[PDB]
Amino acid sequence: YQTAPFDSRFPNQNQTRNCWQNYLDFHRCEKAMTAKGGDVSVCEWYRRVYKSLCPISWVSTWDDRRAEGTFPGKI
Amino acid sequence: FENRVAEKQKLFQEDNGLPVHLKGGATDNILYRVTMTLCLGGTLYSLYCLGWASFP
Amino acid sequence: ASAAKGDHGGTGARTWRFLTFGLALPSVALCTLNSWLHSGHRERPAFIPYHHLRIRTKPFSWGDGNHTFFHNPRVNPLPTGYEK
Amino acid sequence: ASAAKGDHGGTGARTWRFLTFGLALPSVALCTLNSWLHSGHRERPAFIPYHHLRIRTKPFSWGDGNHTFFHNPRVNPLPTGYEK
Amino acid sequence: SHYEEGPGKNIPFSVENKWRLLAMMTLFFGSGFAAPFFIVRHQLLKK
Amino acid sequence: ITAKPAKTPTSPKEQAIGLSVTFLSFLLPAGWVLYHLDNYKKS
Amino acid sequence: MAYPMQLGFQDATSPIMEELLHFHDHTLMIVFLISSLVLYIISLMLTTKLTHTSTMDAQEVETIWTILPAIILILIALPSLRILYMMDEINNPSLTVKTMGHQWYWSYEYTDYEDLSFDSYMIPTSELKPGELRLLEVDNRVVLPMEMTIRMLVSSEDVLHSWAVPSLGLKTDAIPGRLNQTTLMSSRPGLYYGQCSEICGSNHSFMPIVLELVPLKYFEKWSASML
Amino acid sequence: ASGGGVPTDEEQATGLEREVMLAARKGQDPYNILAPKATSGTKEDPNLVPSITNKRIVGCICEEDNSTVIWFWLHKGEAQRCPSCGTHYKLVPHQLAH
Amino acid sequence: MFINRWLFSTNHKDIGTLYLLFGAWAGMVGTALSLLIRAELGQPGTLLGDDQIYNVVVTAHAFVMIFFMVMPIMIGGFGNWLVPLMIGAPDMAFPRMNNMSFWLLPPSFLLLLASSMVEAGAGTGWTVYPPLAGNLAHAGASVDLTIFSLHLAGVSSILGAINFITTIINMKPPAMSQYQTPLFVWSVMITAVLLLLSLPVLAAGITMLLTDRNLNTTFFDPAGGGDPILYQHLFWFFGHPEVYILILPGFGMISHIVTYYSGKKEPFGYMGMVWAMMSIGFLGFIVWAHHMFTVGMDVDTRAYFTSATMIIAIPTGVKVFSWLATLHGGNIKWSPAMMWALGFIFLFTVGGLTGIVLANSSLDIVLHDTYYVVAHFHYVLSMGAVFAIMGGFVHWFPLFSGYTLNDTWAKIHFAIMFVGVNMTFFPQHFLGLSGMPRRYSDYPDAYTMWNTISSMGSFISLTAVMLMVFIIWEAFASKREVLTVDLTTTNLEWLNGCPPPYHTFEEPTYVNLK
Amino acid sequence: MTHQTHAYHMVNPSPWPLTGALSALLMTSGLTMWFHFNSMTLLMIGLTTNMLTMYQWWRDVIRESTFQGHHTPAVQKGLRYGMILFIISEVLFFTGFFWAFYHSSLAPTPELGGCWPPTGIHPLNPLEVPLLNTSVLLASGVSITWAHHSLMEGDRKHMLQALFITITLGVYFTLLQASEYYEAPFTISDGVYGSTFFVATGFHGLHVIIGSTFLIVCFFRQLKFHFTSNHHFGFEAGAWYWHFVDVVWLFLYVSIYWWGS
Ligand code: HEA
Ligand code: HEA
Ligand SMILES: [Cu+2]
Ligand SMILES: [Cu+2]
Ligand SMILES: [Cu+2]
Ligand SMILES: [Mg+2]
Ligand SMILES: [Zn+2]
Repeated sequence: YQTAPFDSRFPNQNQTRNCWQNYLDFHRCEKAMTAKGGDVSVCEWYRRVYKSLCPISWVSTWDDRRAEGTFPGKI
Repeated sequence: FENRVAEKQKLFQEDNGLPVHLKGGATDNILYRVTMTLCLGGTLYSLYCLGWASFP
Repeated sequence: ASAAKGDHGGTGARTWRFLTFGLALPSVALCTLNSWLHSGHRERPAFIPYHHLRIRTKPFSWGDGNHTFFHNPRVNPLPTGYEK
Repeated sequence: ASAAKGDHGGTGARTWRFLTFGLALPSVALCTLNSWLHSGHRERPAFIPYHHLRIRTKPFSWGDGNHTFFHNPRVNPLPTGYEK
Repeated sequence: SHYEEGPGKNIPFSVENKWRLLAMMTLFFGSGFAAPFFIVRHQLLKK
Repeated sequence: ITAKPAKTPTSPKEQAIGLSVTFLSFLLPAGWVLYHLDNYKKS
Repeated sequence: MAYPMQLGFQDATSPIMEELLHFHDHTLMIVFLISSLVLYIISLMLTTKLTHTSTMDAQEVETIWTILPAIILILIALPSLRILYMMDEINNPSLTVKTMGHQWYWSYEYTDYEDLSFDSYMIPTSELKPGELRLLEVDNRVVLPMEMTIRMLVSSEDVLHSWAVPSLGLKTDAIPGRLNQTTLMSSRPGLYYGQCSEICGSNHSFMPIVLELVPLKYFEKWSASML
Repeated sequence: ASGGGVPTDEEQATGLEREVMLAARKGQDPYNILAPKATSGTKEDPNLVPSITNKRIVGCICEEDNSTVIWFWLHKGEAQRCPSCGTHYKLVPHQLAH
Repeated sequence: MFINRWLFSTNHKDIGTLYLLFGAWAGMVGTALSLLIRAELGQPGTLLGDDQIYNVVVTAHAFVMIFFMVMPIMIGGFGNWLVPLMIGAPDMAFPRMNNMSFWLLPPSFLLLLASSMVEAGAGTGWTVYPPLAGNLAHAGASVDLTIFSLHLAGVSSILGAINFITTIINMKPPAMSQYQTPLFVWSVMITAVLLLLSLPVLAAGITMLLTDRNLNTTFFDPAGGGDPILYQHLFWFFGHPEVYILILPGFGMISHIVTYYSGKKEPFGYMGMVWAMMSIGFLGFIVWAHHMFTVGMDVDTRAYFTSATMIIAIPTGVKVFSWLATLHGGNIKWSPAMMWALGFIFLFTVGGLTGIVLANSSLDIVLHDTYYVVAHFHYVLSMGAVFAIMGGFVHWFPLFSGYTLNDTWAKIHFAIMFVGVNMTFFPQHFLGLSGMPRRYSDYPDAYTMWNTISSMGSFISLTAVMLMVFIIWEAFASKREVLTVDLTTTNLEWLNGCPPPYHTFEEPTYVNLK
Repeated sequence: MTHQTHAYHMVNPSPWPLTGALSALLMTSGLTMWFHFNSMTLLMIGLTTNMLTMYQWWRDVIRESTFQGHHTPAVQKGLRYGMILFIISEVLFFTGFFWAFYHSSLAPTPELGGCWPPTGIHPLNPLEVPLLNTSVLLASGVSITWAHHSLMEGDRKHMLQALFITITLGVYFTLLQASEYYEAPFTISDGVYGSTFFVATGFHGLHVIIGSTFLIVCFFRQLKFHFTSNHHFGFEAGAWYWHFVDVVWLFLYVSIYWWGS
């Protein structure tokens, strides 16, 4: 892995959703592999991407939101 | 009901050399002065507030 | 979902007065009943301190500066949580 | 995306003839150029025998009964696959 | 209409004395040009 | 565009006066404020 | 960077900036043609005692002067649009850096692998070491690998700001709550300066950008010593 | 439906409104609401320009599609001619004025 | 008496005079502000201070010149003075409302002056974009006052737009078609329509900005799900039409001036000229986004906006070439106004040519927010809009006043101002190509030469606007009354003498129905 | 000369423009006091002089038209144009707000939950009262038309009856809308959904009140026999404004109440 590659579904100057989508995706996958075990398999790809593209402050605040349960996205 | 527009037409067409906003009597005049007074005063008051707010 | 209906080719005041009492007003009555029947009082929504809601960047120019204008305590919580 | 523009309060034939040659026709020219510039010839789409396409429940009333009316072999495959 | 007409009469300021006029034009345009300078000064003298 | 001679002609001296005055009225106030800038910037 | 008494663009450090210089030359050549044509016609019109004040037939010449400008506009539009798409082109970057505008400084974040992040502030003209540029030097340069396709992602943590670096032909506003993307690709090592290109308050003029481009090897050792 | 009760112009119109209302029914036009129809304009058949004084500005659209109206004062007296095309115009006293 | 005449007016001529007076005075304030700007940039370093006090100055400069000098003068001044006279109307359709339009201006100006006094003023840029304009980065009454000033100025302009369109459409002689009214009248009738459709969207935008900072809304706040870019769209949707609203009446005056001094009856290609302004007015509504090339929009849409913006050159071109064709066989008179008209034709061409360059999104990436764009609009505003104002002012002054100006002095004034503005704005093309950003109180050492030369030119301009004031004084001091005027057959405004009486066209105008 | 021979109206010098301009100053700066130095006295005075101005300015207009007869045909045609144009500027005012709404709802930012309506918002039901408000406004559209037709047919009683029915429906909507506001489980402060909703439906609300006082004015002018079967522009306008108002509600309903919720 070098860095998050080009994503056809996010082909323009605005990557906001790119960061957003992968952050969701990861945490959604995480929750599932947890509540299923399935040998606690892990969705690292999504985390690699979201960490690369999402500025720290967003990830941080989102994590906090997820902590207090005020995170607006559906995971 | 009534219908006395005919009286008012006459009252307002009367050649008393008065401007329409006064052609109707004494009340027109008091209303005018009240309005004018409130506006000027208000304007003065507003200038005071701005002079006051200009400073820290 | 309609298409249209009874044509009465000549429209004068009698026609519009006819539509007023024979269509317009009766509808206002039906919908009134409908809305009077569907008058289900929703239980005040669960409070959760979402950050994109109950915004406050400058206290309101009235009251304690934390109460929105048509504030209904029953269904509107303060940022902190429901009124009482 | 516009709002409107130059009002010329009096509309007679001169006004409509003015709009025809001063607006209507010039647009047809621009778009014509545009479409003449964006004339990118798309390479015939990849054939994959999807069942919801190239439907055939009754042979067409013409030809070999398997060729749609404005059939273009370059971009339209038969159910079996591209013509040639 | 008792509104006077003609050169020098269709304006809200007197043009009969060239020097009174000089004064008026001077205050008029003058006060307009000086305002920004005194505003900057005012802003520089605040705290 | 033709016109009658000046009803009240403005001799050169008169012009020189009006020109000087016009200039001063613009240059003085600004000059003063600008001249004291530092005093303001230092309170 | 810009030198004293400069007339045109700063020298192109990247290929699209080169591409732009050539397009500008093309466009400028035309504005010189038209602007001199108009001036000639004007002086021509005003230089004869001959008169013809009666009526003159329009329309006839009206086509020449309506079809000509139309052709010329295509001659500019075509090259322009090509470069336009060339910029928003499908490339695969080998690195992703983020920059976040702040009220009076930029902060960078290299987070592909490790969480490296620092603040870039302008060096007060008072503490500049001889030879350092008055309002352009920053304390922490943004180090990046030369000859490589980098993906920059610009955003802000407050008001609007704009991250720009002329030599590379880049400029992208920094809008809070948004991730704008841009492709950086220097074809030569060095120090490349830029400045905030958006009004953002009191120190809008004092929050510069300095790109320092070294080879990969030195880039990675820098990156580590940075944490 | 059925009934009545609202005034009419003929019975309630006043001032200048009424004046143009009546004047209009007599076929005359004292307040220049209509466009004056041209005569042959010859020296013998001049366009008659009514006026309430002793001069009135005449605007002459020489040729039908012209974009330029030629303007000039028509004075009391002998017929005068549009500077760009002859065309005679002759002042005439304005009758109805109430 | 004075009150009734000057405060309670219903006269198009007097209201128009009131405007010119308001515009001239506002023009002084704007000039002062432009000098502080160049004073600050004329030597490397800081004269005033931080970009706040500086940008407060830059902002007031823009608002004052755009909303308080150019618009009042051209539309309210010349608009009210000349329109009724050119179509033979006794006055305007709504004499009273017309007065409110004017009186809404002084208060509007007060609010703007007040804004720069309280707190630290508004250092937001004339675009007053959020988050900088928000209640965090710009807390206090300032921006709010800037917003209210804009509301009034907008109410004033759409009320007047309503008056001009109604008058121009409804009050011409019964036999006169629209294709028989003069270019200036057409010019303001079209400008009036642009105001009617763009101004309301601005008011919608700044009202949203006002609630965002006083009523806890989040139209442009990401926190609540808002978008700072949304403001850009709304503002610029008005923002572009606004600049055409600023040059159109100028186009008209130029058409009148060039034709008159060429001794011609009418301008070349009158219907082409009408078509041109109408096209310009329309295309001007579908190109706003060219002001947002570096904001992060889709390449495709970015492509649309550069193309759409470029086709405006065609109609503008037919106008430039028509004025040239007008000069053709003319018997030219080298009067002051003709000098202003020629300057406009060239300078405006250069400034608009320079705008075609910026029309390109690719190139605009490196040109946006630099002094190149400051050069573009000062060419079209300082030597475009303003040159038209001066030509129109010196040309019609006798009509408005009855007195004449000293032509020689008037010519000296052109010479000085012509040198001044070019020296001021020419260098700025370089500063911009070379990277000097906009809205900076100081710059890197390299930009010192051009900024110096630039600032020197602004002092020459100062000299010229001082001389003009004098030139007006002398005219009024000497009192040479107008006698004869040429070409009145084709120029109605002059038929009632200088100055026309309080009441003109008491008895209509006679126009035959061929 | 002396006596005019054109059909236009030369209005007498009025102090009202000055008075209304001063009013705007007072209300704007007054709002600035309320918003910042917590004071309404100034805002109160401004609202006052403003009503005073409108009352008088419109009183005179009535005097000049009905009592003095200055509204000749040419003058009227001009008033029609003015109204149309005004309504137009209004249509474009509301357009800023639908732009805002669509902008937000079509591309919901992640801070909202990346969806619409944002998570946490409980939209009202279009099929309940919003549906009622819709039918009320629409009915007043048919009744104001009946009024117009009676007037042209000189049917005094009926025009009065229809104008009355129309007015009460307008009031009924105002009350209904007022209660909706109070019962709404969201506020102006609830992010972009609340902003978008309360200011669009709110400005429209203000317009229904402005349109209702206009029809009321028309009602009384009729009680006083001001209108003739043929000259009643005051009513034509009131009617045009009233329709502009239903139409704006139709877009609000469909866009905000139905689609964006
Ligand atoms: C009256 C003022 C005025 C006028 C008329 C114009 C006219 C034009 N302007 Fe504008 N412009 C401004 C004032 C004006 N502008 C202002 C105030 C700003 C900055 C605002 C801000 O952001 O603060 C600005 C900003 C600005 C930008 C954005 C810069 C940025 O990145 O920030 C753009 C880009 O498209 C632009 C383009 C144009 C174009 C294409 C025209 C065209 O109308 C030009 C048309 C003229 C000609 C083309 C020349 C005559 C025609 C011919 C001789 C025909 C033959 C020629 C060719 C074939 C090219 N302008
Ligand atoms: C009408 C438009 C107008 C005019 C005419 C001018 C004229 C001047 N402006 Fe400009 N300026 C703007 C509108 C205008 N400006 C705008 C919109 C901005 C953008 C602000 C922003 O970035 O937010 C700007 C920005 C701006 C900048 C950039 C600042 C920065 O971004 O850092 C500079 C700097 O040089 C500047 C300077 C000047 C100068 C030197 C003049 C000189 O040329 C002035 C010369 C004096 C005159 C031409 C006035 C004389 C005319 C009259 C007084 C009329 C008299 C009346 C009668 C005859 C009746 N202006
Ligand atoms: Cu910044
Ligand atoms: Cu900045
Ligand atoms: Cu633009
Ligand atoms: Mg910008
Ligand atoms: Zn003729």
